[PDB]
Amino acid sequence: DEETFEEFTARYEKEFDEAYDLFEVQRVLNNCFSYDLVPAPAVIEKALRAARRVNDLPTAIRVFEALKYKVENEDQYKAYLDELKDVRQELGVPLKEELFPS
Amino acid sequence: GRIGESWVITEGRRLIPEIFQWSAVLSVCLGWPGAVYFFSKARKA
Amino acid sequence: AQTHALSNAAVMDLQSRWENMPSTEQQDIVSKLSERQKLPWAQLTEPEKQAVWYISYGEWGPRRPVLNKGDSSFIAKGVAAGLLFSVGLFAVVRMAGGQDAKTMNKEWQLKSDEYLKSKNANPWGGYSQVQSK
Amino acid sequence: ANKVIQLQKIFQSSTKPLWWRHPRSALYLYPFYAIFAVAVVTPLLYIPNAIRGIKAKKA
Amino acid sequence: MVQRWLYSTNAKDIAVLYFMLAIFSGMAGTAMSLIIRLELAAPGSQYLHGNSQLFNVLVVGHAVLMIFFLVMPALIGGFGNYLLPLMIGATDTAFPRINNIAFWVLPMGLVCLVTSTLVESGAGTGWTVYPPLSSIQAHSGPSVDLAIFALHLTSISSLLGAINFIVTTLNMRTNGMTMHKLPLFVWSIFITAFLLLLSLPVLSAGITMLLLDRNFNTSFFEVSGGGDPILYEHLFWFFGHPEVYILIIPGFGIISHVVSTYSKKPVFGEISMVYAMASIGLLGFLVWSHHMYIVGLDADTRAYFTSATMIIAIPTGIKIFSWLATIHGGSIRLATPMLYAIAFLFLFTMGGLTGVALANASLDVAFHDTYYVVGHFHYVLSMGAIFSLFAGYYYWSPQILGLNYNEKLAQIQFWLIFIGANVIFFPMHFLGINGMPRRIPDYPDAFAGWNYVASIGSFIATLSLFLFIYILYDQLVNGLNNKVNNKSVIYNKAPDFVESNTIFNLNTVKSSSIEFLLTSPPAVHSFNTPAVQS
Amino acid sequence: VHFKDGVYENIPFKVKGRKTPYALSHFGFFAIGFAVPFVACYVQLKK
Amino acid sequence: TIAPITGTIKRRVIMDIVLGFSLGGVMASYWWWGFHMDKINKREKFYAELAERKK
Ligand code: HEA
Ligand code: HEA
Ligand SMILES: CCCCCCCCCCCCCCCC(=O)OC[C@H](COP(=O)(O)OCCN)OC(=O)CCCCCCCCCCCCCCC
Ligand SMILES: CCCCCCCCCCCCCCCC(=O)OC[C@H](COP(=O)(O)OCCN)OC(=O)CCCCCCCCCCCCCCC
Ligand SMILES: CCCCCCCCCCCCCCCC(=O)OC[C@H](COP(=O)(O)OCCN)OC(=O)CCCCCCCCCCCCCCC
Ligand SMILES: [Ca+2]
Ligand SMILES: [Cu+2]
Ligand SMILES: [Mg+2]
Repeated sequence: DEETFEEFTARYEKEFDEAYDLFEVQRVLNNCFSYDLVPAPAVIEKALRAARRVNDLPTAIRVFEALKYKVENEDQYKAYLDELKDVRQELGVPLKEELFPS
Repeated sequence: GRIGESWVITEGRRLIPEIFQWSAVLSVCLGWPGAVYFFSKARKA
Repeated sequence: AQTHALSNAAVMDLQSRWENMPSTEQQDIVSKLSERQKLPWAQLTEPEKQAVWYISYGEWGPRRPVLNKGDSSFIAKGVAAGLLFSVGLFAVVRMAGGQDAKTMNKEWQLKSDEYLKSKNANPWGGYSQVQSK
Repeated sequence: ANKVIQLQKIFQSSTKPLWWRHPRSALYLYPFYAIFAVAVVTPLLYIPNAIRGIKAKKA
Repeated sequence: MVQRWLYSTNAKDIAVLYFMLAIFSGMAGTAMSLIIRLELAAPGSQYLHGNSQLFNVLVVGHAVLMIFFLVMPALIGGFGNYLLPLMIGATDTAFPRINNIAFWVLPMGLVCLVTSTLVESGAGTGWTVYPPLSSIQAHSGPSVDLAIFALHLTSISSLLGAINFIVTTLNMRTNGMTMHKLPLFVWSIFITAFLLLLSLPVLSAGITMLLLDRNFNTSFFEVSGGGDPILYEHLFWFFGHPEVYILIIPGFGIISHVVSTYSKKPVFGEISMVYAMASIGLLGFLVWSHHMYIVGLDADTRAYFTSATMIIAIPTGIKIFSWLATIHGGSIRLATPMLYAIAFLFLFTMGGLTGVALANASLDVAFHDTYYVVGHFHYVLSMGAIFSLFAGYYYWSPQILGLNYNEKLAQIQFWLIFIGANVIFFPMHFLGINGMPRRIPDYPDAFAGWNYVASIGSFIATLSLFLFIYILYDQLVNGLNNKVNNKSVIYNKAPDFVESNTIFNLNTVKSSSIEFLLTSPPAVHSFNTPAVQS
Repeated sequence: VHFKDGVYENIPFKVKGRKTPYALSHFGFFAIGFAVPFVACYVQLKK
Repeated sequence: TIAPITGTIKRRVIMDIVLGFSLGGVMASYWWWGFHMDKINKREKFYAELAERKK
């Protein structure tokens, strides 16, 4: 059966809350982003929480880098990274483009 | 909703290069013997 | 957790020198960075963040691509060398061949065209067989 | 004659190849090897006369 | 080492022996093809001094060699006997002595084919061995008998390997494997084994009737006697079109695997792929008389056979579109098996569309025995079997040999055989549609231009083959070196775009098939405990 | 039965421990494979 | 907030499908209406001239 968008959101919130080490955080994020939809910002917020809980920085940068390669415009990336501004400020992860300035 | 430029714009800007590149690639892959006939003696040139 | 910071002598420009660092120094840097991970991530310096990102997702090892930066030109030059070498070999074994047919002449094929025009063969297409010199 | 149990013992208790494990194995195996060698040497030997044109003389 | 290779009874040693004999005979078939195309470069007897009999003999040698001694041993024998026990988790295939006698009955078929070529005149009858041309009144001498015995020995090999494959994949699956949970190459070689088992009887019947006409004065096919030569055409093509589907369907197995493993997403509707392969296999045996639209069949018979032949365009279209659906939306890692898969897709679609234009019995008036049909069949045979073979080799040879091959040389080899095969087989459609007949050593001199450009293409194809057998040498002497430097591709699947490199290194092979988690070169008897599956 | 296994024990020929070079046998195999039809053409043209 | 952005691949597939059918239809419309119609116009012109010289 096909999942609606909010059902997807609830399922990946529950999955990222239940993930317990780094293999599970990267697995949940891999098959989180391998659908035909950019995940809701609550799911990305739970992804950054779950990458913090397993004490691994660069996957929490890979959240935003995969969001950049996943989202369709250059403006929806701005809409995402300004709606995750306080979360990214609290955890303190950089974007990849402001980490490697070129 | 509909943040950003429309899907028409942001997929036409990907497709319009690819139409010309596909036409070039297939016109090489199918119309290569035209060059041999063109340089050939049976065109009387 | 760990001490103050990874030194710049041991972490700066980690992209240029990851693949030349010996495996022991790789393992020790990876261990100290994993100990630095548990601190609140504001306290990481910028070469540390670049080193951690290149260690996890840099274009080395398993993320090394199929063709590394000179291979596309080498395969283009290789297929061009193959085409030129093969038509050279065709010219050689063609030169060691039999004589041409006696009907492969311009003047023979003009008379063939003359006969076909007298019979008005191929009226809306082409009837001329010339093709040779 | 019901040699099945005795031949099970002989066949399982043997470090020989399976065609050699019976006590009567050489009695088949030596003339078969000689006859096989002759029968695969000779028609290969008649190939030069086949590709040369020399048919067999009717004598 | 006498035991392990001569007295062999495990499937992998039989498989590498099958592959060695296949590639030896494929080198010989390519040489005969080069000589054919060399003689067909310019009109007039260029290299063979007259002697159209030798040209016809090389035509049947090239045809029977490339079909019955390269593609069928390679695809069926080597790839089946390596992966079919492996990809189902079987220990060693049931009846392994039948598996050994099939291989060892092949190269003596090669021996008697070569001696048919050497004896009094040679078989100059075409690869179809049509009477009364192949009868004793037109072909005296023992040559066509030895070609018939070559076909009989390779028929024994194909049938016995087909029996072996059927009961191996039916009886000896692992414990978790239902028939629905099988891979597509295993399903492909299963369906191919069934078509071999149901086709090779009619070939053996027609060929032994030909032999009985030739040497025992009987008349199955002699008109002076009441016999009818069209009976041989019916029998041989009831073998013959199932045979060409037998040759193509292992390619349909290999391409699913290399496409799914280099797009990093599973096959689109895999059970529909099983149904489409089985539908093609069932629909082969009903279309066999499209090869003889010329003999004077009834109009209702030809109107049937064009519809029956056209119906097979639908499942092959389902397969060719599900491959596009597998490649769509994935992450393409363009290694050389993926290059051979993409080139297979495009060039097999072109050959199939020329075949659809050939399916019509009103147009096969205009195209029968022209070079248009050799365009069609060299397209589907050459691309869909040689590109499938090269994709299977560059796909499974690092695993079954432990030695990685040079990748830059592999891509120049692919590109050279791509443009060379295109340059040789594209003007054949022009020569055919302008009316150049088939199996001629010489032509009217209006065909010389396209014959020249195709004969130019043949040297490109032979250069790509010489390069490939250099890649074999370089793989065999510097494989471990190729692993340790950056001259090859170690990992067929890159990390996904979230996956760390150490997280990858703990899980470095992510396949839906057994064969890639086996050790490089695998254990001589692996699967001690059976491979479990949910 | 238990044979040896490893990198070069999977194949009939002998590559590493070898008196002659491997390239000798590896290209002589494909060379006689490529030259079988030339033997055939020579015999048929001599006839 | 962010409205749910879903289904880019479906729109992309139907756009690629209709662009491929229209591209192939442009190829085939050129094939028929140029090449086949040109050959048929040459043949019909020859048979018109032939019937005229038969009058
Ligand atoms: C297996 C099918 C097959 C393949 C691949 C080929 C490939 C080639 N063939 Fe042929 N051919 C036939 C099957 C095939 N042919 C048949 C059935 C006939 C009918 C005879 C008749 O009608 O009477 C025929 C006849 C035929 C004709 C028609 C002649 C005529 O009747 O007038 C010509 C014309 O040029 C030709 C030449 C070639 C050439 C130059 C290639 C080139 O493509 C050669 C280049 C190919 C390679 C370089 C292959 C790679 C080599 C390998 C060894 C594979 C290695 C890979 C692994 C081992 C994994 N062959
Ligand atoms: C590789 C083996 C192979 C395969 C797969 C085929 C596939 C087909 N062949 Fe062919 N054929 C041969 C090997 C093969 N053939 C050989 C060796 C000969 C010569 C024998 C001799 O002369 O001795 C021959 C000759 C031959 C003849 C005899 C002509 C003659 O001798 O006068 C005919 C006639 O119907 C034919 C037709 C077809 C058709 C319709 C298919 C179809 O199965 C093709 C299916 C594929 C497609 C249709 C394309 C993919 C589909 C799509 C892209 C979807 C869209 C398509 C449509 C809507 C149509 N081919
Ligand atoms: C004669 C009739 C046939 C003509 C064929 C075309 C003519 C050209 C012949 C080949 C020239 C050699 C070029 C080498 C290119 C190279 O070097 O490739 C290097 C590229 C780029 O590499 P990169 O971006 O990673 O960076 C490298 C720089 N740092 O990677 C690739 O391989 C991808 C390109 C190949 C795509 C797959 C094609 C597979 C066969 C398709 C069959 C046809 C399908 C399409 C039909 C419409
Ligand atoms: C005749 C047309 C078809 C020809 C053959 C197809 C082309 C071959 C290549 C296919 C590549 C893509 C396949 C993978 C895509 C996929 O698998 O997508 C999967 C998605 C899933 O959707 P979901 O999540 O809503 O449902 C989940 C539960 N099913 O389904 C789709 O996208 C639907 C696409 C509909 C396509 C309609 C086509 C309309 C145009 C028809 C032709 C019109 C011509 C007009 C000319 C002027
Ligand atoms: C040919 C010249 C040989 C010279 C030998 C001189 C002997 C002096 C001592 C030298 C050392 C010993 C040499 C003997 C060892 C030897 O070389 O193996 C001997 C064998 C044959 O031997 P034979 O019976 O003809 O030899 C007569 C004397 N006994 O060769 C070969 O199989 C050559 C095989 C070519 C390589 C094929 C490459 C392709 C393989 C693909 C495999 C992967 C498959 C993957 C898909 C399933
Ligand atoms: Ca000629
Ligand atoms: Cu057919
Ligand atoms: Mg015919």
